[PDB]
Amino acid sequence: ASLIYRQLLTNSYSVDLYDEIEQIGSGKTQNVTINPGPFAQTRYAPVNWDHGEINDS
Amino acid sequence: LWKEMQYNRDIIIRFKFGNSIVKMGGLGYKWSEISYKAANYQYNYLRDGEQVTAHTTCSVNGVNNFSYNGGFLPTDFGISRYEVIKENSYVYVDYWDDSKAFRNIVYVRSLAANLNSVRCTGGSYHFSLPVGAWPVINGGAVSLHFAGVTLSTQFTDFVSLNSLRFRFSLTVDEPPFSILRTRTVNLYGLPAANPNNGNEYYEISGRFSLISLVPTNDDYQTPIMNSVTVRQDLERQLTNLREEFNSLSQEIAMAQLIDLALLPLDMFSMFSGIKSTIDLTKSMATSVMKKFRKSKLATSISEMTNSLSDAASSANDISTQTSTIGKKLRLKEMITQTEGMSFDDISAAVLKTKIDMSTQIGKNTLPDIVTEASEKFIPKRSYRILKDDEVMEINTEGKFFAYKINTFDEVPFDVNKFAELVTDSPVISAIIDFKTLKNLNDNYGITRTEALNLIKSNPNMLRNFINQNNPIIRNRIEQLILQCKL
Repeated sequence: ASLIYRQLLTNSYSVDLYDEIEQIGSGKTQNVTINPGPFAQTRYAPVNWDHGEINDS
Repeated sequence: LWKEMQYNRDIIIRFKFGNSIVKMGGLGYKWSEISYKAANYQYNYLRDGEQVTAHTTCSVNGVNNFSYNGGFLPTDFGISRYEVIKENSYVYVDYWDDSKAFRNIVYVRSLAANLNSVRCTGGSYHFSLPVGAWPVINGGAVSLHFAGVTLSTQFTDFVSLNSLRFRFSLTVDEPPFSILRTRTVNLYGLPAANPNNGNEYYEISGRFSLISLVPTNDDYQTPIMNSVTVRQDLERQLTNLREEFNSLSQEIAMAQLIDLALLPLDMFSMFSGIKSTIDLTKSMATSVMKKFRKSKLATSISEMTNSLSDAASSANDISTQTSTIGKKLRLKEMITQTEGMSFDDISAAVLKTKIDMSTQIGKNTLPDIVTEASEKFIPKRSYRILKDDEVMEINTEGKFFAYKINTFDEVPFDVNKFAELVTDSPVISAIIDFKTLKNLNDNYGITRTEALNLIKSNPNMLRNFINQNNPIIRNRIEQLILQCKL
């Protein structure tokens, strides 16, 4: 059971290796592509307000 | 020969995000990509009584790609892939300034900072709609929290500026990002539309430490403006550091080396305590292993085991067989744990006493040294097997003896009877080989107990004879130390 202390001290180099893991995995580019769901969006339209038809003569 | 110099400074880091936009065709309703882009920034600030000029560069990673697309109709609103930053995304801020510290940033022993967090909030973007109600991007915020400083470099137009890179984490904040006048509300996160909110600069303040390793060949005379950059540094010649390491054996001691050799040396015990830079203290151990794997000795281990496995299913005359099994015994010594004094113990002791009194100066070079010594140290060595008080001893050069334990007089050798026992009975490294042992017994007549101990290569008896100042053992171990010449 004392072997755990020896293993930790011996394998401590994996700490620096893990530091490299994380601090270059952050450097590497990742992009979680959140979707649009199966249900699709849509806006009304380009709508502009104006005065209606005028009865000229 | 390499002196620590602390350069800790309190700095103010000003930076701004970079925004790139690409329009999609039609009449001007859609958009193709809204994304973060690398952004430079210049400024000046007063600190410690002088105006220091600083140059920063912000970049983003881990970015999400939300979307929104009103359909294939040629006027319906949408943004095909509009980004945001949230939990996953990081932001780097490379920082540089004209102060003296950044000239001495080539070699570093340690480097870490303490910066105060900040809250970045998104601006208001009015998407360029030609007609109608005006869509409104607004809201969204994150918080930059510092996590870790590293080295980096701006590839600036005029030169490449060595610099410090600050990796800030993120934390989404209260204002729910929305696409108002549109179908996206109560998101959270900082989108790429207007990350700066019109602010001239986002600001951080903190203190960063640094321990540079400016060189020194004389105590009184320490430099400024480290200018031995890797343009000014070049590969030290292989034969040159071979000669240096060979010269280093001028000084090694006799008994202290054995005292060191009687330690269990592991990865941490050896490779710690090396006056090295940060970039090499990070992965020195793995660097050593990578070139240790491909060494001639290591591939010989691999060939031995693979040849035995293939054999498992395949089914001066004496000098050649003795030499081949001597190489095999050397391989077995390296792979297994022998209970003797184990020549590779002495090899590792010499290796540690050599490398401890050196320095890493921008190149690791423990690869090509550790792995090279592992194969070259003690070229001609000797092993022995005791049985029935008739110990058979073998030399890697091919020589062979077989002599009694109670009295050291040799006997005719028995090839193929030594080979049956060398496979299973434990091999004993012969650091006190037969010739020196015979000299010792003849001159300093020894007893049965210490005879057996020296045959077994017992550290207790070996150190007893060394501390007796026995000339025979002293000289023998001195030659042992002297073959360690790479």
